[PDB]
Amino acid sequence: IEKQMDRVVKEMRRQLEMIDKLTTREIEQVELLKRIYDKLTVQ
Amino acid sequence: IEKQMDRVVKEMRRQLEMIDKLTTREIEQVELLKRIYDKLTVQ
Amino acid sequence: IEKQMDRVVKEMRRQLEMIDKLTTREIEQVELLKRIYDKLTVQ
Amino acid sequence: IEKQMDRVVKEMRRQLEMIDKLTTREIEQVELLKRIYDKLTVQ
Ligand SMILES: [Ca+2]
Repeated sequence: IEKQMDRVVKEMRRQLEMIDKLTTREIEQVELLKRIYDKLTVQ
Repeated sequence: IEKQMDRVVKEMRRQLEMIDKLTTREIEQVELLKRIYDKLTVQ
Repeated sequence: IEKQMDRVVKEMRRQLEMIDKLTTREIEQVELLKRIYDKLTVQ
Repeated sequence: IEKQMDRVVKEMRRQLEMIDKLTTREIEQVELLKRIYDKLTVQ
């Protein structure tokens, strides 16, 4: 089962890269949302 | 392969923690989007 | 290793529930974004 | 447990496919947010 075990490890590494993408894009999104909100509110 | 299995388990819980934080931040985005929409809706 | 194998399966089931949440929240977000965009554009 | 291992592998790739589609949709959100911001920025 060491072959399948290796597949699992490779999939997890692939999953991580995807989670990192989601994590960084989320940050950009919320930061943009806050700016948009500010453009529509009294300052 | 008990060493590998164990590693998979650790990594999974680590990535689940990242996905968890991600779901919480998405909730902030949805809430912020609703506030933006209201600022654009005749009240 | 059947014990650790079971932990893996349980973590994956937990991961799925989280991915479903992200998936549905994303839909709500984009739908709201499109509406907001429409409120700011010629119609 | 080769049956379980195999199952884990299948499920992982299935969930990775869902995360994959998720990352693509986030890109649409970021792009849509930039367009909304510009509609609010003196051009
Ligand atoms: Ca989002």
